[PDB]
Amino acid sequence: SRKTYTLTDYLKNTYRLKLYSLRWISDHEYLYKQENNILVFNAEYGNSSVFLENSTFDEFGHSINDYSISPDGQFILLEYNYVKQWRHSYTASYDIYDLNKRQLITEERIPNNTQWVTWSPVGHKLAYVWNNDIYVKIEPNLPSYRITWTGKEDIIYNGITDWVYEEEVFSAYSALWWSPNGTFLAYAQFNDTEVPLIEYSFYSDESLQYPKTVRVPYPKAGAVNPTVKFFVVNTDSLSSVTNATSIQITAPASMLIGDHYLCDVTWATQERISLQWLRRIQNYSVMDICDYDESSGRWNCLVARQHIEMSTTGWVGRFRPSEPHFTLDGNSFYKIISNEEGYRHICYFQIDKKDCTFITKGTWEVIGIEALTSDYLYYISNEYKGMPGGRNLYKIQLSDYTKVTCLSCELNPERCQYYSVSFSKEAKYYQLRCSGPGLPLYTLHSSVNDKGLRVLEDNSALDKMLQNVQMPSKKLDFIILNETKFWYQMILPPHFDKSKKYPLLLDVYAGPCSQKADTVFRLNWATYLASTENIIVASFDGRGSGYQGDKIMHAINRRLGTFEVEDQIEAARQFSKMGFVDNKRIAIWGWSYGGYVTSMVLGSGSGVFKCGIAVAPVSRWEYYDSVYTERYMGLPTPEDNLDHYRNSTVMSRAENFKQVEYLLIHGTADDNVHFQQSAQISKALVDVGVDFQAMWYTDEDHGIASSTAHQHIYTHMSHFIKQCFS
Amino acid sequence: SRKTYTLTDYLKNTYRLKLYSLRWISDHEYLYKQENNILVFNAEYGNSSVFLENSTFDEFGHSINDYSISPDGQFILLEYNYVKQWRHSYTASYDIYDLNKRQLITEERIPNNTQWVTWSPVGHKLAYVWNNDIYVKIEPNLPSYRITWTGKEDIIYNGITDWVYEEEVFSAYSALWWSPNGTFLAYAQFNDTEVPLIEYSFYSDESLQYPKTVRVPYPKAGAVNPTVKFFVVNTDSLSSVTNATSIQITAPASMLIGDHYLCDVTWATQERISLQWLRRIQNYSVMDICDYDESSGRWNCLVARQHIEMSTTGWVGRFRPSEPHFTLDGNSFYKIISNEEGYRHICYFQIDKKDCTFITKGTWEVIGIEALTSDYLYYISNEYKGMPGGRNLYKIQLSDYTKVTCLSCELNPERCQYYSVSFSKEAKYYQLRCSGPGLPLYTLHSSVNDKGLRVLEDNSALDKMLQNVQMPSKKLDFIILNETKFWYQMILPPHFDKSKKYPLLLDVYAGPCSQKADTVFRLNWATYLASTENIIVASFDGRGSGYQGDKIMHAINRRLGTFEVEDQIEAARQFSKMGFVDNKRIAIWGWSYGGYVTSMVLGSGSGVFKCGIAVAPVSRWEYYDSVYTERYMGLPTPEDNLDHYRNSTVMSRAENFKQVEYLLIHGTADDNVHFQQSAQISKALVDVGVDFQAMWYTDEDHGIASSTAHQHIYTHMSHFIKQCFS
Ligand SMILES: N[C@H]1CC(C(=O)N2CCn3c(nnc3C(F)(F)F)C2)=CC[C@@H]1c1cc(F)c(F)cc1F
Repeated sequence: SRKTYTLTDYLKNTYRLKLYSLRWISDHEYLYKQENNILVFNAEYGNSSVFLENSTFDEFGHSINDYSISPDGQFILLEYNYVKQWRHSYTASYDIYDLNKRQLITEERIPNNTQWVTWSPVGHKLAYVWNNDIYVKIEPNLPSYRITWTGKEDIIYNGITDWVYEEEVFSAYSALWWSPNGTFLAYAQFNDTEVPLIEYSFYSDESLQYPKTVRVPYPKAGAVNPTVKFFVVNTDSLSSVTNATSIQITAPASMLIGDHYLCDVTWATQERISLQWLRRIQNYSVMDICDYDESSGRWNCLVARQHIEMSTTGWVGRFRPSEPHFTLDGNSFYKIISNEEGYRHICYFQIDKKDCTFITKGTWEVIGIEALTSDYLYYISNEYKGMPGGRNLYKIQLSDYTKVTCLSCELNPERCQYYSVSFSKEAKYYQLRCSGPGLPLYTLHSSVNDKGLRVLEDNSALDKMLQNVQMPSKKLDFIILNETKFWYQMILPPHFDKSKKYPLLLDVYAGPCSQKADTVFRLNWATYLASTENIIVASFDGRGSGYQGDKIMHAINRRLGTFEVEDQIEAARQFSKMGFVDNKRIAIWGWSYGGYVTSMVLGSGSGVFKCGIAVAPVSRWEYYDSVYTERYMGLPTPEDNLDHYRNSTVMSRAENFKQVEYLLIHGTADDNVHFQQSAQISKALVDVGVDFQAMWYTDEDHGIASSTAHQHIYTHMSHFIKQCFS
Repeated sequence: SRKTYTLTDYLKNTYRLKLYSLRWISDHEYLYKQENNILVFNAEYGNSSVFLENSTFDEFGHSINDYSISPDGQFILLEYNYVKQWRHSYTASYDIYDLNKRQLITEERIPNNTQWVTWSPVGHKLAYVWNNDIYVKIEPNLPSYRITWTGKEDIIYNGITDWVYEEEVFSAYSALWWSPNGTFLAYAQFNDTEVPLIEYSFYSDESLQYPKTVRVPYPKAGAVNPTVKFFVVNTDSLSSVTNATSIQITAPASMLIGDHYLCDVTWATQERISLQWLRRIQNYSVMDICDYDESSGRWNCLVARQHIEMSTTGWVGRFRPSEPHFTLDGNSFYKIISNEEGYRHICYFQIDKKDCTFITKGTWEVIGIEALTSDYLYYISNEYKGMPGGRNLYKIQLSDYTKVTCLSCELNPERCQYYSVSFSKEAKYYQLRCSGPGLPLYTLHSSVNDKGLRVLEDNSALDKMLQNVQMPSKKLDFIILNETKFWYQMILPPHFDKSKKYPLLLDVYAGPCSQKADTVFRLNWATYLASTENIIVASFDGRGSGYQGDKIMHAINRRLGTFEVEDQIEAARQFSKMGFVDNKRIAIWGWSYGGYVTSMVLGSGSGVFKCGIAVAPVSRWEYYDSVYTERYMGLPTPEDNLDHYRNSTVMSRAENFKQVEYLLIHGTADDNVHFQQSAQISKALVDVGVDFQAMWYTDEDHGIASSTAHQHIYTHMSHFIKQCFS
């Protein structure tokens, strides 16, 4: 009876998940924006007042993109004229509304085209970056102070990241860090002077007569990297009869010997800052811990508080060296590091001792450290049930490591096997956010005894709409390959039957530290293919996968495009023998790294796959950026790893494409995986006489995410898959 | 039973057309460039001797791309290291070989990366262009004199054209004209200082890490044009210690009041040179006739000797004003101009006499003047049988316009209705090149009494091969659209049967002066479509068509993308009324101007067409170059023709594409019709929710002519057309 989950449902978002996005302002209260207005909720009893009315900015005269209330509660920052840049960066215009005098501030305002804005963490100081320089407002209405004067477009970046650091190291545009009480402002400076430029056409609106050339400083594998410097400025000190002084913190020597990155900054106290540096050979990271010296106004990083973190089987950290969490007095800290067995667990450090003590252990991993009190450390792990694709909140007693309590495992085990958390200021309360296998569910809790205070959002409205429709189901399980287990998921059509022979789509990513087999509830394209088209959508986590230990994660070290593509092939082979797959109708698709894998798979001449789709794929590693590629690949020199760089290209496997149907898709303004990469694929297929299907997206980037390009691409891909199977 | 003409046959060139390319070297002899060696032939008796053996340069140590013999017979120029630039331009290395001494010359060689090289018309003087400057060698082994010192890559060009003059005015890279006895060298200089640059990516070999951005000075419609200068130098008066003096010929008055072009130079005598200038509004041209003055050493162009050639209905010339052919004494000349009836005919001028006397007339046109003796003018025209798509050689007695003899009409009216010609130096002999409707035939004739000396090539080998294969036929005919007759041709499958119903593919160009209905014999993609797939391939010469008078050709003046697109629709409509077309299977395809028209038709909302293919289309006129675009459109200003520039875009019709299957193909390295143009089409189609097929060809240009790309594009188009008609 009734109906399915359609393409148009997915593209028109007819079945929306409800969220409960909150913002902790104190230990006791939080804000809760809506489609209208901003409320302040008391966490204990759940009573609310209106923080400010939805109508307040009717005659503002600009579409407001986001809000930001000063930790003070005294000012609201209004973001508008939002213009997207890279994955994290953008520029916008800013106004400040003064909640005491209920008037907009009109004097000395933050200039348009501003790159980043941040409140100090306690009162209402402001720091913004505009034209690659740093400015500080001590009051919102007063003239700002110039911290920095050397900023130059595409050359010098103060307090913001360049392209590569944005994407690959900080996962943010922001490169500044206030001290806890706002006294100091730490910031990084990047220098792109020597970095070569990727150049591509941007066509813009029809009315643009000549295409423009976008040029961005982008170091491909083995090219010249940006260099970096670090500074701390005192924001109380700033008079303005002269340059307020940035004090550089350099080094350390083991890093200054050659090429290096700044990979983490984390304040420890009002007067102690930590920095992690990482070698270009992403093998070796050093953490420095630096104290403010009242007797000179300098910062001293006592070697002795230096901590060295390294790996002999791979790279350091999941994507980068993990961040420390400091005990209040700042004399000790906790960070997730790799076990002796290769499993990631929490290690406890004294700042001036080199040996840490592991406080958790076992054949599972700590995903993240979430909060720290005097008595407890709260963390997320995939321990429960030994399933690497589930997430739960635990606490551990600082007094005694033997005593660990799961806080989410038991709350609703059939609906909720994947959690994230959001603690109030001193961790007096926390909000749990369950994201599957059932419908997302949000709850409030008080830490004193972990009492569930109330349900915030249960998605009941969505629940009701979904049973007028034949939804698919999700199977999360594993298989065993030469000893080890490897998990997979499958999105099964309604009314599944293990006797019938369904067509199967292998949905792939398979990047280092990837996980495609999890318990998250998703409403996506795969949901349509299963629900309406009766295709099984499968994903497999094989060698190179994450959150299961380095033995599995580091198996592709120096060797991208080997085991992880293999295991995807083997996975399919294993999938068809399961008896409900039509081994004549097996397809495969990937975006990004997944695009690459798909391409490498469809090019292996295994005969297992009939067709496939690669969307913005990498095609050879030398085309991709230094930080990501070299992490896993080393340098493309004959001395280091050049031979494997040359053996792991898509185009070298052009001939085997004669045996499959292939669709190749790429946005023309892709700053990330440049259109170059697909341009070289097509050329090699052409040069060898292989027919294939193609589609460019003009002025689209790696996301292919504008409203119309998103619709068009999934439409086009659906047609291709249906045709390949029907 | 027995084979058809297949796609492989077309792609692998199984059925080859033999040619007979000869190169005259006197009034009496030609060279016959074999794959082996070069023979010299006596045109009277047909006997030959070896000119040089295949193994003469066996150990030159380089592949030889082309040869060129001094009018002397004493020196061969050898072209090697050929590197293509645009449609005509290239660089090469040159060596000179002494024919008498049978020796290479090793001293003072022409440099590598030479842009253009030309012998003088009588002796063995050389003029070459290297790094944008002109040099002259009186003798192959003597140092060059540098004529010019201003050359600058992309800015000043002496003796060679820039992008737009190469493609749109001169149809060559060469911009230098020796006087008849080699005494004077005349040349143009182009300045592109202010010409905006088109930029695009060139990907190159896999091994190139970062794409290069190719940039070329290219004026789009309404942009700053190159400015031009003309100079004459006496090549008998150069001193090797003193700079050569160039004498400028400026103006004229009617041109200098605005932007203008130089569109023709033709020497009249040893001391009289003719120049035609064209205003940027290509309505108005002026011929200057300039005399050397011995006393002053200058050139004087007498207003009184200048001839105006203008148009009230359109532009001047078919593409450009025609070239004059001067009488012996240089005091009169013949050139083709438009009638009072708007028909192109040969007019006889006296140099100081403003009015000319037409020497031909009627409802047909002279295509070109081929040779002028003191006695006769030999021209090609389409008079015979009133067929605009046919070509014959005529001679007209200069003392009596009554006596016009067709030299080709009657030779073989069954096989040969399309002729071109190659005269020996004083027109003592001529080769006739018949190109259809039967197989190409090449014959030699003597002018004295128009005797048919002998058959040179009759393609009998091809003939024997084609009887074992089901070949399509060809109909050439006309329909009537209110009063006027309009010609079409159809490529008809073998065993064509008017009672059956075939799918139709409209093959379109339909540019200003285009001719797609003719009698030429061709073995192409259409041959396969008809022969193997049973598809009728039709082409129609509608409004804007050439060779039928201005009433038809000027119908689209200032109005591109109207009548020519409408008539293409009318044509398909009329082919269905004929009874043998399935009107559920009508398609349209075109390259270049044909791409624009195809695209404009598909987006017309007429519903006649199920599908179509656009290869490298223009999409809006502001994107195309000034010289071609403005000739037909005027300037894109409110004061001139902006509204229609804006009304005739492909992207404003995107909505109407919901009704068609569309295929969009473009080379990424297209210098001519920029990828931009298709980039904007697909963007508009995505914005409106229309699914369609696309294909880019990396590093391919407007020709998409490299061996592998050619095979790939036609394979891809074939599948698409097969899918549409299945
Ligand atoms: N440029 C890379 C950035 C990146 C990263 O550093 N991430 C994100 C994913 N990520 C991170 N931390 N934690 C988590 C998550 F939890 F999601 F696993 C940081 C991951 C993969 C990105 C990538 C790789 C690739 F091969 C492409 F072709 C394209 C592309 F965007």
